[PDB]
Amino acid sequence: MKGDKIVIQHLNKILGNELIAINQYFLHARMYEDWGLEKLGKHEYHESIDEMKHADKLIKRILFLEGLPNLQELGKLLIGEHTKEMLECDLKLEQAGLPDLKAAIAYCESVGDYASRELLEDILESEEDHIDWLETQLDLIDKIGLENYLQSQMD
Amino acid sequence: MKGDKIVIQHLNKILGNELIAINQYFLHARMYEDWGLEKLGKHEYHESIDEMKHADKLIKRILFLEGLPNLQELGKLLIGEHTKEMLECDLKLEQAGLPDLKAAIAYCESVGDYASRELLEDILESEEDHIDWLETQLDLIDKIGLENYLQSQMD
Amino acid sequence: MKGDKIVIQHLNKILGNELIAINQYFLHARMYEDWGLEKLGKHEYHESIDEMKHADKLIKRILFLEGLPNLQELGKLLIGEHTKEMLECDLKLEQAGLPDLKAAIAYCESVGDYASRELLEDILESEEDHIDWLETQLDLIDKIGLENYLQSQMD
Amino acid sequence: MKGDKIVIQHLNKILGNELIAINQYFLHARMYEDWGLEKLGKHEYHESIDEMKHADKLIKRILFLEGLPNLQELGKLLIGEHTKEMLECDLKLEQAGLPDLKAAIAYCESVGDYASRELLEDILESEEDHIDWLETQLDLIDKIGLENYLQSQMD
Amino acid sequence: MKGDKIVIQHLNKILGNELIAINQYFLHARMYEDWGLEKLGKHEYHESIDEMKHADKLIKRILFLEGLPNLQELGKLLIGEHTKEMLECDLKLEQAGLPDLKAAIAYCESVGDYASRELLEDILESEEDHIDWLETQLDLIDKIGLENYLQSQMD
Amino acid sequence: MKGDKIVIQHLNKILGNELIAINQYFLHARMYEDWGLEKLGKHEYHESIDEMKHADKLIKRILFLEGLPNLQELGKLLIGEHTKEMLECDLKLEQAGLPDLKAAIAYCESVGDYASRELLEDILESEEDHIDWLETQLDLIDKIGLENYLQSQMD
Amino acid sequence: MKGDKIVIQHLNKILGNELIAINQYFLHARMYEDWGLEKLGKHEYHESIDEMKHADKLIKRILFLEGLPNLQELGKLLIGEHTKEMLECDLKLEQAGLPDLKAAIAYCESVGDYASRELLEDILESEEDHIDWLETQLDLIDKIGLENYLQSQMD
Ligand code: HEM
Ligand code: HEM
Ligand code: HEM
Ligand SMILES: [Ba+2]
Ligand SMILES: [Ba+2]
Ligand SMILES: [Fe+2]
Ligand SMILES: [Fe+2]
Ligand SMILES: [Fe+2]
Ligand SMILES: [Fe+2]
Ligand SMILES: [Fe+2]
Ligand SMILES: [Fe+2]
Ligand SMILES: [Fe+2]
Ligand SMILES: [Fe+2]
Ligand SMILES: [Fe+2]
Ligand SMILES: [Fe+2]
Ligand SMILES: [Fe+2]
Ligand SMILES: [Fe+2]
Ligand SMILES: [Fe+2]
Ligand SMILES: [Fe+2]
Ligand SMILES: [Mg+2]
Ligand SMILES: [Mg+2]
Ligand SMILES: [Mg+2]
Ligand SMILES: [Mg+2]
Ligand SMILES: [Mg+2]
Ligand SMILES: [Mg+2]
Ligand SMILES: [Mg+2]
Ligand SMILES: [Mg+2]
Repeated sequence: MKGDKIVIQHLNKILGNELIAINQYFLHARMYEDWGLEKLGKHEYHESIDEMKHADKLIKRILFLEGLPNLQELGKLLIGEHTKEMLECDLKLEQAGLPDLKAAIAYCESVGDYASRELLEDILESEEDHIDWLETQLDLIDKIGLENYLQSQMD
Repeated sequence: MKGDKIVIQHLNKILGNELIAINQYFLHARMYEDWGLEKLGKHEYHESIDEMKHADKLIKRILFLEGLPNLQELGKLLIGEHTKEMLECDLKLEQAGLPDLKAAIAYCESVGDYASRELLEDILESEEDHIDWLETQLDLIDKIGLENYLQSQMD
Repeated sequence: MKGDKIVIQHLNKILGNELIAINQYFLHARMYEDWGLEKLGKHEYHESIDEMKHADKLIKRILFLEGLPNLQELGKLLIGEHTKEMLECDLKLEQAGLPDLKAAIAYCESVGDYASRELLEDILESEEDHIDWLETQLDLIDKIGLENYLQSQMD
Repeated sequence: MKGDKIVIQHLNKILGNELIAINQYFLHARMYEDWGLEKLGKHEYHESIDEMKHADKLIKRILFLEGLPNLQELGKLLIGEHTKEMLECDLKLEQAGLPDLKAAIAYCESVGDYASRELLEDILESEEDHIDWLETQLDLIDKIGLENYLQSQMD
Repeated sequence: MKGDKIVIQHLNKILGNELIAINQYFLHARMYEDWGLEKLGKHEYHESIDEMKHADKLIKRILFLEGLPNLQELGKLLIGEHTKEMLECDLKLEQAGLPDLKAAIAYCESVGDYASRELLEDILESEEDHIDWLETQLDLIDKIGLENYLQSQMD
Repeated sequence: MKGDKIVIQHLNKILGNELIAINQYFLHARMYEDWGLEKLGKHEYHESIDEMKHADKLIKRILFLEGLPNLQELGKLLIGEHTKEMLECDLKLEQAGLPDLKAAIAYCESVGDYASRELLEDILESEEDHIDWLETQLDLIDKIGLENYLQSQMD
Repeated sequence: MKGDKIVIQHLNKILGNELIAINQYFLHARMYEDWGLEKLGKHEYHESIDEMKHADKLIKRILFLEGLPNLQELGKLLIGEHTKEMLECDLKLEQAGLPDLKAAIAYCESVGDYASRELLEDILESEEDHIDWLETQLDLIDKIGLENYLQSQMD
């Protein structure tokens, strides 16, 4: 079914943001794994597998709405050379992306593409959870110390 | 443990080839799914998960050899439009990659990084498998007819 | 137990044909499988295994009758190039051996070697079995057409 | 996938050797069985099935590399008259082919067919395995005597 | 089976390094146990068992090649007095053995002893895992501090 | 807890003897195995493991008594060339270590180190069972003949 | 059965020491528990129970030897006020009773009361494991710090 062009452009933009997350979180996940921070590694890993599920959902919707997914563009990954920075970089990434989600939800309501809106609402919820988890880690580092925080991420 | 700089470069080159296959195969997978070719989609989908595992393997090896993974470059993507073309694009891509796998296996051999060579031999063996399956599909199309072939990919 | 010289001669002769069937059917089975025709592959494979059990039986009986098995000579194999032909070559081999069995069974009767006859008797039943399936495949090709037939042999 | 011509020639040579093993070990196994040496017949029988597995693997690789199997030619066949000689002939056959596998591995390596090398790599480790058991049986005969060795092979 | 003379030497060179590893890790393991560092002790132990298995594989190989294993010469152990030093001695030990392994592997290639090579590749692959773990432990000590690292090493 | 200087000395003396048994018995075990004497190989193997467990106990006792385990010094191994000689070598080794054990037990008694004495008593009993087993095998050889004894040690 | 007057005396002496351990360890155990150091409280508790079982054995041996168990006299308990002091108090207590046990074992030996000696040996071993545990905790405190040690003793 021919969907709304602008909706598809919005959907293709969010898709591109998830691609960034996918790659970034997977790299950080292995960087933790490689450092002995197994706990952190697993969480970063699962976050990665979720962005993959998110991208997948958008891909399917874009295809249904008869448009062509953009799996070609890859944005600026924000890596990070150590835990505190990697946490920040990930939070940063999750935030620069919230505005897009909300704008597109707003646009979907205006044109009456409610089904695409529901899809975006769900993705939005997951993003607010990951941000909650990130702010939490960062705060924890402040309360117990980096050495303590890292010690507790080993197993 | 710092590894050979040229080995790490070869590793990163191959990582890039794989990243492309991941994206390409996942899009082709969801496209077949969107068209009703359930069988074809499922297979393409699994090929996608494998390329992802191969990527994860190279990343982990690179990280151990103390180099930086490049999950930032994303080369061209041979998209399909229709089935026969998608099979051809996929095969063509697994083939443009072989020369690279073999160049690196030989290089690793000359520098005595046997563990890296083994990693590459497994990935190699797995690729000659995909090419095998792919060729078979193209030959089947010409033996039974595209219409019959598509009919067989539905359930 | 010393066996009738001519009987062992017949026994060694049929054993020869069986060794040809083995190799020929095994080659067609991998050819079918290489082409993605799994259905033909399995059946050919099994009939190959069957021929192997026939040969084993001939070898044991010959050895008991105190003669030397001839597993050295290998007759000309009839390797087909395409399904329709491969099916016909297998039928020809099966019918060029029927003469032989019947002649050998008749011989055992006239010389009192009833045990050997019972052994050939059962190989004979099994051989007309392969022929029945083979003829049926060729007729099936004529009714539904080669393309549909091959489509049926894929999974 | 068009494979290397010389590689295909090597594969066909290794195949002709195995086809001989298969037949030789099968006749010795049935001979042992016939003589009442169960334990010995059972082992030859498995080696027999093992050579069959190697040939199957060589065949599959050849068809994939788009070459033409060579079942048709059956090389010489060393048949022993008694246990001691049957053990030696079997040992001579393995050791006569070992060089063939080593030359093939070197060739595959030189032309970049690492998959074929690994495939042969495994058949080589298995052929050295058969040899060790053969050497041992001969050595066991010298330490305990022929009559004792045979009595131990009855069950 | 007569093995290459120089290959046997290489195998014994390596067997000699493993014997050293066996003794050093076992002692270190029981020292950690004796201090209440159960986690570290348990891990040192398994690495000690691994080296024992490697030694076993080497011995078996040497015997098959008809050489005489050398369990008489035992080189200089590197005993530590405290955790950090012990970690460093294991690391040093492991790093002094890699060049030997790689040299042996390259020689087996040149003489065509591929089975021995495959054996040495596996051991090599395992030695790198241990080295990775060791390095990681040392980095963990700096990131979180010795007091924390050791506390995490208690049962 | 600080131990007696002389006690620790005796313990190391006995540990030095047990390290010789470990290597000798393990090598003899793999030699029987290579020769096809599974029964015998299996028994040597366990006696080898047994000595490993003994050494482990000595190691622990020593660290607890605050002494330094000596794994560095390795005495001369008595390796055989044929079964009868290999049995006499193990036996001779066991007999040489018998007086050292009783001397240590005696000393431990004279200084009130009953726990160390207890440990030593249990090891002494184990060593005495091994000696019985070795003496028995040598008698069996005399009663039934080397040929028969060796035939019995196969499966 | 009438026992030796002096043996019964030694037994009561050791029973007198064990009754002190019982009370001290039980009190220390409940003090750790009240402070929230479950791990530590649990260990003290079992050592307390252990001493109770020891006293029980001494009681029985004594009645059998026809002597009167002395439960009336209770020596001075060494109660601590903080963990480090509590560990040093238990340790000091164990060290004070070590010479009494060896003295008794010695006497039992000199009069042929081997059964009493046997019992005393087993208790001596248990007391020696406790001493090892206490020495270990004190070393751990030195290596990781009181803060960390105490954090580890919570859950
Ligand atoms: C184009 C972007 C991608 C998409 C749409 C995608 C999608 C998926 C999906 C749908 C799954 C299965 C999830 C499940 O079973 O719940 C998956 C798994 C996985 N992906 Fe990706 N992925 C992408 C990129 C990547 C990349 C770049 C890597 C590696 C660097 C990667 C590594 C993995 C791994 C390791 C798994 C787990 C496989 C397993 O179950 O063993 N993916 N992905
Ligand atoms: C000299 C002629 C041969 C004889 C007498 C023979 C005999 C046998 C027998 C008795 C079995 C076991 C069947 C069962 O119990 O299911 C067997 C299995 C088999 N044979 Fe042969 N065979 C011969 C030649 C070959 C050849 C030329 C090939 C081709 C590579 C081959 C491939 C196989 C395979 C793949 C199996 C299956 C083994 C398994 O079940 O794991 N054979 N053969
Ligand atoms: C240097 C002194 C050694 C000590 C203290 C020692 C100690 C041990 C211990 C405690 C075990 C575990 C036993 C059990 O599970 O009950 C073991 C297993 C073993 N050891 Fe040793 N060992 C020593 C030397 C050796 C040597 C020189 C070899 C020869 C290659 C060897 C080969 C083995 C093998 C093959 C196992 C069995 C591993 C398994 O399959 O679990 N050990 N050793
Ligand atoms: Ba802490
Ligand atoms: Ba149809
Ligand atoms: Fe997302
Ligand atoms: Fe997210
Ligand atoms: Fe791949
Ligand atoms: Fe692939
Ligand atoms: Fe047949
Ligand atoms: Fe047939
Ligand atoms: Fe083979
Ligand atoms: Fe073989
Ligand atoms: Fe090792
Ligand atoms: Fe190692
Ligand atoms: Fe021992
Ligand atoms: Fe012993
Ligand atoms: Fe007690
Ligand atoms: Fe106690
Ligand atoms: Mg549609
Ligand atoms: Mg690292
Ligand atoms: Mg007979
Ligand atoms: Mg093909
Ligand atoms: Mg041998
Ligand atoms: Mg030092
Ligand atoms: Mg201590
Ligand atoms: Mg009474």
